[PDB]
Amino acid sequence: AGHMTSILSRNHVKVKGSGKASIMFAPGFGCDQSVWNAVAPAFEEDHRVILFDYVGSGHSDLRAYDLNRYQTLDGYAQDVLDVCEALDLKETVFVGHSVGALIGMLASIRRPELFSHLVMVGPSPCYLNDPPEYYGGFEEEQLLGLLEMMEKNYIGWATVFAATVLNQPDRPEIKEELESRFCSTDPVIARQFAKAAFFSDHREDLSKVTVPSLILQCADDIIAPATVGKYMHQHLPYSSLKQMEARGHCPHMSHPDETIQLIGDYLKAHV
Repeated sequence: AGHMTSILSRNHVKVKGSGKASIMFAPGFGCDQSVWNAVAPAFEEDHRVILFDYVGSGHSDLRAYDLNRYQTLDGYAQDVLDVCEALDLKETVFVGHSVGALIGMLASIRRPELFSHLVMVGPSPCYLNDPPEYYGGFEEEQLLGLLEMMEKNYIGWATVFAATVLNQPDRPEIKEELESRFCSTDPVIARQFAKAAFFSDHREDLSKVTVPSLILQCADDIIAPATVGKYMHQHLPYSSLKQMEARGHCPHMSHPDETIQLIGDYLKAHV
């Protein structure tokens, strides 16, 4: 019933700025569009900026949620496609953080003509260790452990996982923020999201990406170690790799200035 508006509502879609091209920003796990507050507004000057939420975010009607659709990342890739269709876009730059980068990647394989560039901030095609070929950074039991803790002691998991992704003990404020964001997210949906994200394996899909991609690798990132970014650079047909000085897995919130710089340099070079 009035689908364009229903999509715009379900995904809290907003457009800002103005320009010939547009940049869609996609949050990482447990985050809403506001995590982009320190980065995204720097691009409104020259581009229409698109922000949106995945279903399941605290202030979410949740009456838009569907058990089956979001069981796998495809359901998430479908939301991105839905937003692009509602906004009636012909093409757009896509900036995604963490699992958001992969969600964007999946949608690009389904509809490549819809994406000009894929800017990935801290991506991983698989979090599982697979020596000798691949080192995702986690043993199945480690991920299975966090999943279990998510069910038994959610609040506890929120603070433990927040500490882990940031990997910056001398930066408590960003730490408490991520923690709050995790506590504010529907736990049932969050667990479905975590499972779908941390157990997926997209290594075989890298070769299918035909859209140009920029991989921003973080330093001392526990979630997405340097080896995963290097591996992605190697297997993605059209890509470039950039080692950030930024530490942890969330540079867009802990080091917004460098994040803005690298993304700006890239778009400036491919315009």
